[PDB]
Amino acid sequence: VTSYTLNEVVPLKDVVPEWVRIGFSATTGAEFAAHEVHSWSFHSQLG
Amino acid sequence: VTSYTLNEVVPLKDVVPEWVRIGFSATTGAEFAAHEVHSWSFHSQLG
Amino acid sequence: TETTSFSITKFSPDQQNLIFQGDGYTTKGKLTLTKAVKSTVGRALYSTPIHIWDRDTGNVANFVTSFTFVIDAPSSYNVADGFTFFIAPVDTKPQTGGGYLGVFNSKEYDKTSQTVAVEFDTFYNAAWDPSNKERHIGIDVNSIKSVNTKSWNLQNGERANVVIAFNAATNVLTVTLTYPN
Amino acid sequence: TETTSFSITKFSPDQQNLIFQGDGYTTKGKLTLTKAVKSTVGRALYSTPIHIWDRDTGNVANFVTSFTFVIDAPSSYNVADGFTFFIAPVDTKPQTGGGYLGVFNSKEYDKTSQTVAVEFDTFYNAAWDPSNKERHIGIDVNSIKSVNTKSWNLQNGERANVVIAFNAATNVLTVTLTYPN
Ligand SMILES: OC[C@H]1O[C@@](CO)(O[C@H]2O[C@H](CO)[C@@H](O)[C@H](O)[C@H]2O)[C@@H](O)[C@@H]1O
Ligand SMILES: OC[C@H]1O[C@@](CO)(O[C@H]2O[C@H](CO)[C@@H](O)[C@H](O)[C@H]2O)[C@@H](O)[C@@H]1O
Ligand SMILES: [Ca+2]
Ligand SMILES: [Ca+2]
Ligand SMILES: [Mn+2]
Ligand SMILES: [Mn+2]
Repeated sequence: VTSYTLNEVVPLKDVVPEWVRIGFSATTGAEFAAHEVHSWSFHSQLG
Repeated sequence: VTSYTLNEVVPLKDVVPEWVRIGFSATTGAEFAAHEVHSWSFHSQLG
Repeated sequence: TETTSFSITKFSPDQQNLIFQGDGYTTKGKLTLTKAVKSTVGRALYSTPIHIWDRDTGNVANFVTSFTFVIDAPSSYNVADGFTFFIAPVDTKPQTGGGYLGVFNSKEYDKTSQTVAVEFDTFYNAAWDPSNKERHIGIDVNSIKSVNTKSWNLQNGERANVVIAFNAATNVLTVTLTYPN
Repeated sequence: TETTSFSITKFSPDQQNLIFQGDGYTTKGKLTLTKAVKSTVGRALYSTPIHIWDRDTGNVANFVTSFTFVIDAPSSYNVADGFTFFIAPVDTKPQTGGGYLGVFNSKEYDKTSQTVAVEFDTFYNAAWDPSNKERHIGIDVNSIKSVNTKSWNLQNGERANVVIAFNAATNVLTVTLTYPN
């Protein structure tokens, strides 16, 4: 099993609006590949 | 503590579409009252 | 498998995950469907479409909802019309007001309605309500005339806790309303 | 308190709770953002707006998302451009394609973007990507030039498990990608 981790301080409050939409994006250009998502789970608690 | 329960078999599959929206409704007519909701939680599991 | 869960213990003034219809609006941390005013209708829908059954597998979802509501009437004699929790097609708009509760337009079974509603009916409509004339909880399927009802004694201005659960293995919908006192 | 939670382990041909943009679509139980074809963009957003911070209390949400994805390239030498998990305004539409990943339009910091993205970048864009020229995971804030990156060795056609968590107490966003092999 191989894994990679990364962390950074991101002051969300100063960057994004109070309400947002979350999602996935993938693109290709002069080179390319297929990008697929097989499952997705999410959780948030405010307050 | 006073409570009331009611059960009925409702074959949902034969009645509602595969995708639905859930919500609250309240009305008044010749007579009336204020209707308000204070909190709401929901959990659904398909499959 | 697909699951969805949410819980709102205090409404925001700009509650973007709800769709408001008629007179519904959020105020002071709560969801107001109607004020004590004549001939009005208010509805609020969670915005996300919910996958209730799957035509591919024939699976049907198990679900539970829990909420706290208050009916505040001028007295115990001037009270109408009621409140419902309902499940309907994604494109649902408010139906007939008054005793129809904003969800149905007839007492005759209408399969094109595709709406199931749990009513907390506080006014006796002779054309279809139970003959005992009492306030009642009822399970409505495509019609304002309940398939089953249970008398209920309204406690004016008291908070009621409701839990509604559907068991897909059994096709049984259960409703329980409880008052602290 | 407001909590939102969902889980999808198999996508339906008609996922009504998702908004598809560009070439995104579901097939065979999966969500396909792009096929292996040139110059294309695919995006899929969960339909419900999420309450991420509250202006009245100043509170910010804690959240965690996990997903499995696969990149299937013709060979380890013809691979581009990458994939992102992002958080943007409710009204978000696809931005520039190619190395901009469909989420940003420039390497300069643009405060009007209001987008935070975690990228899994498979192609070296000399104008802004890290000089070692390796494939990398990066945290992007209002620009395609990451604030922090981590080299990553792509396993072509292998299923990656990713977990992304934001701790509101600390303002730390953490990402972890894992291959079974
Ligand atoms: O083949 C890479 C080569 O093409 C250019 C444009 O001539 O970049 C295109 O393709 C890249 C990989 O798909 C994209 O990142 C880029 O956005 C797109 O313009 C050259 O920049 C690149 O070297
Ligand atoms: O006062 C009740 C009395 O009014 C009528 C109308 O003539 O019903 C109106 O008000 C009722 C309660 O608010 C609603 O259920 C009804 O839908 C509305 O038409 C009479 O039917 C009723 O007895
Ligand atoms: Ca009635
Ligand atoms: Ca790149
Ligand atoms: Mn009734
Ligand atoms: Mn990059």
